Amino acid sequence: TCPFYKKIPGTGFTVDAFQYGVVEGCTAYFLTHFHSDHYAGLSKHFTFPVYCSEITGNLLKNKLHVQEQYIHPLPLDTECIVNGVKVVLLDANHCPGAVMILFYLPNGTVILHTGDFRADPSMERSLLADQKVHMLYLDTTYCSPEYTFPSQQEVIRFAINTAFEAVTLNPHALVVCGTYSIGKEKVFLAIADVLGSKVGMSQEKYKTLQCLNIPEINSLITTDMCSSLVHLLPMMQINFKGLQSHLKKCGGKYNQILAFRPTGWTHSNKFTRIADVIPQTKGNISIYGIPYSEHSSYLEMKRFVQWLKPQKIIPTVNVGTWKSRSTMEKYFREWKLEAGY
Ligand code: NI
Repeated sequence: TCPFYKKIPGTGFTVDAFQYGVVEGCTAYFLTHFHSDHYAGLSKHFTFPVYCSEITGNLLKNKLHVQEQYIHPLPLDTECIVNGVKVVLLDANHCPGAVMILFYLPNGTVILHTGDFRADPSMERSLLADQKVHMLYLDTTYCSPEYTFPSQQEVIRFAINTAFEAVTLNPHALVVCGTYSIGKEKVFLAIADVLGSKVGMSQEKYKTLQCLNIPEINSLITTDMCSSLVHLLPMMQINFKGLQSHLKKCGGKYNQILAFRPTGWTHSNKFTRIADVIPQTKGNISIYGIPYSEHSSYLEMKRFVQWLKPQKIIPTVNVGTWKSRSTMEKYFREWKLEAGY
């Protein structure tokens, strides 16, 4: 059954609630973004209204075959009325098409649901600046001070400089990037751009990227693996065995692989700066784990919530253990005492 933190009180609405069958009393289902833990359950057989961004709606239609008559895309930054209730979609700074949802309840209560997000000061000058928020349904993925990582721009600078140096030293090196979902496209796009290549990938991944409104994509991506020296592979193949096997398939065009595995946070963040990151190497294969996150660091999260000053916080991540819930609640009270709300 649908958990309480997916239900918006005072409405008929749910958020990211497709894996529970028909939800009792739900008249409209919102989807914040196209990640499988959130869309799980959607198909051609779904016959209730789904509200989402334009990009998420293109993905629903083409990848899951949801019928067009049930897809209700909404423009961003625009007040819309859904089943009698004013809503706004805002950019979440997560993966392509990902949104936060502002609900203006009939009784005067204002609710923000972040979906998954990477908090940023730029959000302090969106339509959030203009009213009070009573309830915040918060992506608490990295809600503890140990979770530190660099800016996405510093991680991309490292990746571009590493790839450009390796291929300039050896024009016969191949670059490989791992993926398993949408998001983190800057990693493979910025490396291809510095090297003067397109990114080569499977037909299924190409189809997924063509759903995304990224300008000049016919320009950066391809299914012709032979024409490309940046290849995208499933994340499970980014290991010495899978990479050795890929290099055989390339028919003697290449004699070295440099690979990237974008992860979120890992514990080597506690000890090493991005500048000082080194690979794992076996023979002519080197693998870099790079901390490219599409979720808030602790500090970014704390800044956003201290600016917003909500009256009540509802965590949507790490809710399954008493120790996780108690730790998160202790941090929310510190933040509130420090900032004075
Ligand atoms: Ni996500």
